[PDB]
Amino acid sequence: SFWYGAMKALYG
Amino acid sequence: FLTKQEILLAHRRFCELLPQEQRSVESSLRAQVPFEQILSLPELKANPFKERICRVFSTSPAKDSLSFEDFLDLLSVFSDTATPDIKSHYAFRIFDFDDDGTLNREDLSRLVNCLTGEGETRLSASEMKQLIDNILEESDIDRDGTINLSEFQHVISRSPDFA
Ligand SMILES: [Ca+2]
Ligand SMILES: [Ca+2]
Ligand SMILES: [Ca+2]
Repeated sequence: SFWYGAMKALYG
Repeated sequence: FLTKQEILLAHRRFCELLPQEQRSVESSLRAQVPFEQILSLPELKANPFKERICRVFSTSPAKDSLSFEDFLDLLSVFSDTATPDIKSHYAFRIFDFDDDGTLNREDLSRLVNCLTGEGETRLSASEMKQLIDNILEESDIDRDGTINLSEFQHVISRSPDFA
């Protein structure tokens, strides 16, 4: 899931 | 979203960014810290979207500085207590590169480029087209070519918890 990775990059 | 300890700690850190002459409480609450000083903070320095994050949380019309209140807003959204709804709402604003209210192919291309790096390791033209087509296939419910907020919040809510 592309969106999981993008949210993890932003909020992780 | 922030405790009193977090707010008081935020004010002390914010004040360390100001010239000595602007460190009184009243001066500090009027101060506008340029992005250059904000982008070096440990909370932001390693973030791939730091430049977009500054822009989104700025309340000055020139969108080129952060006040103390803007800085508390940023911390509030990035805190562990912020709800999934608020995180996906601000994520949408961050990913909306041209600030027109929808994520299009250009927005998605800039988002992918942020994730990989400016270039070497950059995606090729064909790799980018195939990735964007797949992202749109899963997210763009009305098939108009763009992803609006409700489409975005829906797709995020169906994804695993990035916790
Ligand atoms: Ca545009
Ligand atoms: Ca846009
Ligand atoms: Ca759409």
